[PDB]
Amino acid sequence: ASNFTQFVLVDNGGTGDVTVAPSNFANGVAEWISSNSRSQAYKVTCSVRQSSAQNRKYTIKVEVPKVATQTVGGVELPVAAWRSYLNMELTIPIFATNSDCELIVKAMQGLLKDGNPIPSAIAANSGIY
Amino acid sequence: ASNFTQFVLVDNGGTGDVTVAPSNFANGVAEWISSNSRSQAYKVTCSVRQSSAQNRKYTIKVEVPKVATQTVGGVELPVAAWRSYLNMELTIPIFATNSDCELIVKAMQGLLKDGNPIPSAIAANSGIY
Amino acid sequence: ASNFTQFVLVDNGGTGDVTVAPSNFANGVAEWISSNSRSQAYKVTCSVRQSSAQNRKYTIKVEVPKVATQTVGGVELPVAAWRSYLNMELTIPIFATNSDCELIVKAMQGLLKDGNPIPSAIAANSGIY
Amino acid sequence: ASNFTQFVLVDNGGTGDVTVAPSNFANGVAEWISSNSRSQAYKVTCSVRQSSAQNRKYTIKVEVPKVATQTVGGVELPVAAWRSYLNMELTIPIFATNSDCELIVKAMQGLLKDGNPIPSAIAANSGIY
Amino acid sequence: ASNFTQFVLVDNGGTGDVTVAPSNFANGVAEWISSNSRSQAYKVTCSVRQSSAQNRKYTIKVEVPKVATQTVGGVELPVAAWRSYLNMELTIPIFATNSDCELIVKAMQGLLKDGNPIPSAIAANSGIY
Amino acid sequence: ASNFTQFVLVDNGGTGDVTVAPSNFANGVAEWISSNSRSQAYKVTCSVRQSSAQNRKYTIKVEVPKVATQTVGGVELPVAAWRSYLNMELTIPIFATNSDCELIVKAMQGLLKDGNPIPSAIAANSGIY
Repeated sequence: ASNFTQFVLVDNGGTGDVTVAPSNFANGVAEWISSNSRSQAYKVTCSVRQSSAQNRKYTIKVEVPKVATQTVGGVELPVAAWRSYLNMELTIPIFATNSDCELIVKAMQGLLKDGNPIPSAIAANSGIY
Repeated sequence: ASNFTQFVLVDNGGTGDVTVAPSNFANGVAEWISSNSRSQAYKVTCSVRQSSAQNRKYTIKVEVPKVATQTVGGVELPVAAWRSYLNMELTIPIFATNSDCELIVKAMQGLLKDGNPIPSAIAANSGIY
Repeated sequence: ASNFTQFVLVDNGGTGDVTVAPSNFANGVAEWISSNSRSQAYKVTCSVRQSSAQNRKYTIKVEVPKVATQTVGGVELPVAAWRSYLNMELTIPIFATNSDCELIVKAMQGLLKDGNPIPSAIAANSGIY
Repeated sequence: ASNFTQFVLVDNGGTGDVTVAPSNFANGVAEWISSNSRSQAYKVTCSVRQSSAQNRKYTIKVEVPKVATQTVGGVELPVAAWRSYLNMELTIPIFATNSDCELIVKAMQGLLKDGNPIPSAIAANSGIY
Repeated sequence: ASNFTQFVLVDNGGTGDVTVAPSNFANGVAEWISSNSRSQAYKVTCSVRQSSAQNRKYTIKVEVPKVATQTVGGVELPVAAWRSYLNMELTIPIFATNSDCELIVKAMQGLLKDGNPIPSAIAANSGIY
Repeated sequence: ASNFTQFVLVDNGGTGDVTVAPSNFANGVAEWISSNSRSQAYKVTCSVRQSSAQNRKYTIKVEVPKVATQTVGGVELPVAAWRSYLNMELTIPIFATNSDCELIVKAMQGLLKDGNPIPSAIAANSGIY
């Protein structure tokens, strides 16, 4: 066990799956990037710090690039036309059991399950109503 | 559409599921709450605004009760020993089409799929190693 | 479910019932007015805010108009000769269960039930003695 | 008349009713209390004065105990975690006849009838949505 | 009950219809936006406020994009080549009953009815002649 | 050929219809006024001008009178008790073809179509909720 492993970030059903792999842990920040140039890569980072005396805080970030090829100076360079940024902070009391922590993980994945309100809004460029 | 409905936040497989239902919409912030006192409820909120000239941000917040040794309906203090707080900000460029937003949603749910490192670190009360 | 619905404010037994309907929610204040001109309408507003860290506070207001027709500049305008103002604030601890909250609602309606002391005093232009 | 009598504040239909009885009249403020310690009692007070040259105000206050997980007769601290406070001010113009005051009472009890939005938001621990 | 919902802004047949869906209601400004890239989206907003003691004033705004692709340096972005901007202010005295408001609405839709002088001048890049 | 003609501003059935007929076209402002006393008349004006190098801007204005009789000193005059004032500005870039103008017109009439949120909020003295 070492949980610092590769995983598939975007499952496009076997074909065109975006999978991300361990790439750095300098300064206590675990980083995973996809197999692209650093200019076009998906990136995921994660770090935990004991924020208060009684809390721990996980900070997770995801960058999703829209790839493009730009001509700069008559030369074509692999580029990301824009990136989208997910940025999440989770603060957990030190008194939380592993069963308590599993509840948090289940709530977070239920939140984004296909068909529930929030994933639907995002995917439609809509708000909730 | 009409996104604002009840949904299952924690799926404990049929029995013991936690459903969260619409409870407030003041200021266009959709709130969903579970059937509990506000001090012990699972609570979810979501809102969207154009954050900059080039971006929109979804702000999503979740609060999850510490359940081990909970006294249902009891007055449990300090509040911070008994609650976890999730805070997600998703910044999406105004150029993103719906297909782009679909992919962002898939990246978000891939991050948290069971077995992948971030959910299993959280659930095991751990960092990355 | 959306609890923002129309309701009858004054039940004059089917005939001359004053009924009030959703009319605004700007700034998180739910407003209902009766079907009159805005100068002669009954108005009801309601808003909830988390006042303290451990409290929530509901602020409910009702305006009851005494309608009249006034001649201003030789022209007759629909007007309210005076309005009566009910103004109530309810502060509930976050530790209150839904069964605890039902008790509050039952106490508030018992307070104003026909024949109990306070409704009798108001209706008679009397104090309590 | 003689308004100042006992009445049923919470009608749980015969069995489990909460009756509140006259308990103080210092300064012409009628107080009614239930049969409990003053820290756990249902308490009601009511007074009336001419607030301005044109108006009278009834000030009515209710305190309701948090009952889930209550220890009867116990010392429960903090007081604020265990109590809800209602505060109503009714301003009625000096022109209002008794019929007018009857209607104001009906508006007040319509606001709180079961099924109408404000009582059902409160009881469900919710805002308007 | 809610009027903050999705609706058809352009019935352009029953297929190329443009629909606008609720997006944000911050600060008393209801905003609706069509789907896909916000950069090419139609936008409608509406807000009502008591402009004077006697008047309420609605401000309604609509933006109609000309859809296009910007290509700069080989990078293509979905953009609006330009937008037409409708902006309208409707002032209504508080003495208007609901029937007077219906008439104001019929005047507005008569003004723009198909075949009448103003809609057909606009539709033809033309003035009055 | 002429579009400066009489037209129906309110089809209020096929009988109480309000028709507005050309009155004056001085200084590039087309004005139409309904018949009988100018004091109780509906008024519509429209003017188009090149607001910028790239834009033409239509200004359309409508006034809806509440008909009434002023009686002062025993002398009665037909007056408008008050007027609602619609004022709209539509900016269209010179690149719009006639088809783009038709679409702008369909957006305008969709906005005010019967049953959609803005016309029905106005019609009911209401905001968005």
